[PDB]
Amino acid sequence: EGREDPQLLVRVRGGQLRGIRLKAPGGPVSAFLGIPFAEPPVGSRRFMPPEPKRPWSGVLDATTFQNVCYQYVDTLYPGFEGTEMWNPNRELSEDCLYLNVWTPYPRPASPTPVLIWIYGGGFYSGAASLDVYDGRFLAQVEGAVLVSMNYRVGTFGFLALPGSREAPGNVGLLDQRLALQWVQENIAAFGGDPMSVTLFGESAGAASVGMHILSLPSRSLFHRAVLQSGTPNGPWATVSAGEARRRATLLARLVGCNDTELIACLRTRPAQDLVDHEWHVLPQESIFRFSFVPVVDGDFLSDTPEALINTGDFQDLQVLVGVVKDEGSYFLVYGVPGFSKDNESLISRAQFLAGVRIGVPQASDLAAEAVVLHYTDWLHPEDPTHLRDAMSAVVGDHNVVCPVAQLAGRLAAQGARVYAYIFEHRASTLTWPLWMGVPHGYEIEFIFGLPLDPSLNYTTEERIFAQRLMKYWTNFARTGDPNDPRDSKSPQWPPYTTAAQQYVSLNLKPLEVRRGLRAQTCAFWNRFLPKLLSA
Ligand SMILES: *[C@@H]1O[C@H](CO)[C@@H](O)[C@H](O)[C@H]1NC(C)=O
Repeated sequence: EGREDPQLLVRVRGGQLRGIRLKAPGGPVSAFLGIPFAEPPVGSRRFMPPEPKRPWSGVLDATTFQNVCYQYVDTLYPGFEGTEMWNPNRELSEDCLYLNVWTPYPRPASPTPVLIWIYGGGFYSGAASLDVYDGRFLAQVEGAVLVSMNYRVGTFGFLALPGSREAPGNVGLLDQRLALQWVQENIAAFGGDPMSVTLFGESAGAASVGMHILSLPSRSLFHRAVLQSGTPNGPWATVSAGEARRRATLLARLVGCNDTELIACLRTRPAQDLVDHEWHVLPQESIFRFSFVPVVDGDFLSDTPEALINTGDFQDLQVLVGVVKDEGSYFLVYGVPGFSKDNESLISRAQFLAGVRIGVPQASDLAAEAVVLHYTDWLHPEDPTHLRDAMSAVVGDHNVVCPVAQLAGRLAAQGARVYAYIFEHRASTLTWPLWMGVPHGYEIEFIFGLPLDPSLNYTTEERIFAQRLMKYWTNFARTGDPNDPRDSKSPQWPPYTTAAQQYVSLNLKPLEVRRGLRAQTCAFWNRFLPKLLSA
């Protein structure tokens, strides 16, 4: 050093970092990318909990994103922006436990509230380095310290022989926790305030946040929580220990493999082989189900998320939760016959009944027929447009909207402060067909302020809207209240309560307050359907 920018040199517990001055629309930001927070979980460490990164010597270069965690790469529509935007954008490697930090430039004078992002991707994919997770805008415009971490996905992250020592399960969650521990120790070096840490994440990221809420050792590592379109409760986010043992041993079989001896064999297999058989272990033909997810181990998760949210004390928790308008539409093109991005996907009644079996893969015959009876419009039981949209609603309600409703309700009744939204604006830049409405994942680019980047072709109202959303998120991070303390001209966002069940709509128009999160339909999923199983 000597000739470098004095603002880009920071020391953390493991050593010295050189970061990069990045250009945002309104000015420069400080970025520190690819900071290792753990020892590479490679070789004999595959399936194992992470061990903290051992200090390095010299100045670590922290100017580029690091490796993406080894993962299945989507090929449903080869070349299409709508799918490619979620695909890995750095080399795939099992050496992938690195995190990223964005701060104002120069770094702030007084300690600033910290936002930690946890990406989604079904627990089998994702990366903190995607364009949609770019922290530069929240750093520059709102003055936030933003952190995001890579965590292990798929088998490397979640394959479990529950009870064993060599594959205890949930290690992807432990990667996340270690990075939360890293923020507590080191964030003040960047001007971040470890006493004001908000977790936010979407889909499996949202479930991840919820699990930290429900896991006591994580509780002291953060203060507030945002869950976007996902929940630790519901049919996809967790598996029983039994079911995890079943899938782990079947995958072992498929690649040619006493728990110790089985795992030791699995550790000799190349990463890609594990990826190649990942999808072959699911009990039924299904959508919105993923092979290796968090396990109810009686350790990280002391009981089922359902049980923990029902009985927990959520005294001093502030939580922001919400959904997009059309949660289910996306998932339909990944294995319900009849559905495609390339046509209107108008379907027949038969195709609808088939889709319900695939979308509610755990339903008995009676339960499926109940789902079908509930979602059929009996004035027009054969109308293809309605059946198409009913199929989407079924998948969206079952996997996201009613899990969220359950979560908001239980948390509110047990002392938490809950704000609830539905996001209803479809990006003008969206490449998915119009029938998919406002699909799952497509609020993220707005929360992160991409529309602020003039080169991205968003409309002027979209720019203003993104700024509104950024204000909401960062106000909530600061105070546990999304509303502006000054701005009483703009309409208020009431807390969600069990008596009033209030939530807001997020679109180009000013906030509108609505009541009941799909209240009738969710009573079906959350109250009736379980009992059509206790029989
Ligand atoms: C749309 O595309 C899929 C796959 O090519 C096809 O099976 C489906 O029937 C199509 N819808 C119609 C009737 O155009």
